[PDB]
Amino acid sequence: HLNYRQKGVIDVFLHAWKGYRKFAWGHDELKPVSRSFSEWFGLGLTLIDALDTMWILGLRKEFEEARKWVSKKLHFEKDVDVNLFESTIRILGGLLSAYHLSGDSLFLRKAEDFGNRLMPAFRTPSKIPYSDVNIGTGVAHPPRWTSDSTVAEVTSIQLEFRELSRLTGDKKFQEAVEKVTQHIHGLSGKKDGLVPMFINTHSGLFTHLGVFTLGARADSYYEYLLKQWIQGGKQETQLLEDYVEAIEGVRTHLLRHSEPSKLTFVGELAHGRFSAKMDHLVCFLPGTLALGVYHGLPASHMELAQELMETCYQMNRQMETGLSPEIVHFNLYPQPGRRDVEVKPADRHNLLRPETVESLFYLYRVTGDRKYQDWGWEILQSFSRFTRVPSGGYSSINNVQDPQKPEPRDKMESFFLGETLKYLFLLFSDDPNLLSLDAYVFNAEAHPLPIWTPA
Ligand SMILES: CO[C@H]1O[C@H](CO)[C@@H](O)[C@H](O)[C@@H]1S[C@H]1O[C@H](CO)[C@@H](O)[C@H](O)[C@@H]1O
Ligand SMILES: [Ca+2]
Repeated sequence: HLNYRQKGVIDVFLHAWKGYRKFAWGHDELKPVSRSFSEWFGLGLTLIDALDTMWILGLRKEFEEARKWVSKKLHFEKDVDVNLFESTIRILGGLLSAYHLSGDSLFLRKAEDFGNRLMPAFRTPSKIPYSDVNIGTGVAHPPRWTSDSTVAEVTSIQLEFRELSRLTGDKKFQEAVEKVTQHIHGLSGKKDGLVPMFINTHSGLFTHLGVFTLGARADSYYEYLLKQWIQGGKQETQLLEDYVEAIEGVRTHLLRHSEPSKLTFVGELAHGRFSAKMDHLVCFLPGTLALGVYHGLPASHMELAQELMETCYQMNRQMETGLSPEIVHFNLYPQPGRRDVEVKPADRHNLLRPETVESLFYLYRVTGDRKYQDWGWEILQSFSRFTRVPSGGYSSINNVQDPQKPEPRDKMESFFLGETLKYLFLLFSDDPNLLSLDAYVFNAEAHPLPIWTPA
């Protein structure tokens, strides 16, 4: 039976989806304020990202309609450059999850076609993949000013390629992504398990040495060490070792406490200088920590998970709209009249990102503490109050500090339906058998993939 809060999530989903159907059907993203759409893949991104969410929420007539579009309209031969990481976590991941939940081999067929078109990205001197690959022409290349790739981008594609190999029996996917993981396992230039942001595709070595963040460009490296370890049946001890090492590195080098509330937060390090800057992206970490504890990581990880969950909650509730901005700054020393969570004017956007509600889901699953459900409901009510578009859809906003003029940006990112509402639906569920942590691991875009239950 669905409960009150899950029904609320479904209502939000269906209001979002009626905008997508009316104004953006088959297109990458809804622009709900202007009742139009944008493309970058041209591959129905929001539709693919929401397949498994529709299935999970019981939206079966919508799922059927979307499946028909996948069957007749999804084609990968266009002359278009795609980012390998975004392609992998959203489209390859979303198709694999749709396959597993529905049992419909259409989704696997499409996944295999797509994965084969991404493989030219790995054709580099070091076998660290280029950032971009053209799925129609087979040409892959780095960005225009550099032969570096982003460390998170090359280390956050493994679940999907590993699973694709398992399902298809074609080893090329697994072999390509596992080479990357094994290579990075042996690289110099880490700080107590912390990785730099960039890696050169010619030399295979890290660049931008001495600069450490758990936010953009590095965050999901850590997430995918743990998740690959779980996926593989907990038999790949190097992944676990590198994860355990990295968490101690976080404790040693990046953790500080805010003023006035003494909240634990994760900052950035540049040539030994600490910076109290924290991307909302870093709020993945409490959930990943708690996930690890469920799977046997040390209790110290749970203490840190609970502290960071409170901080991420405050990053939301200390804003006038109750929604976290893209980037916050904390004060290490007392500042008269200031809250814990400071926000630069440029950073005040909210893009409907999932990381807080993602981590609330894990913290509730592992602890059973219903306050985490309450916190997620609070955030959802804030989404409804300040980002809802009457004709359909929800929009990113430019000013989380102005409840009267939040200033919509006219875009519904695919991860609102792929991630934010999925995690909220699961957070509110009365059923631990629903996508059990014993049976699935979620990829970087909330697409559940089966755990390889071991020998
Ligand atoms: C710019 O930040 C994004 O890209 C870098 C890699 O260039 C990642 O390190 C970072 O996690 C995010 S991707 C992240 O963003 C969305 C949620 O905010 C969503 O696509 C998904 O969760 C993805 O992991
Ligand atoms: Ca993510």
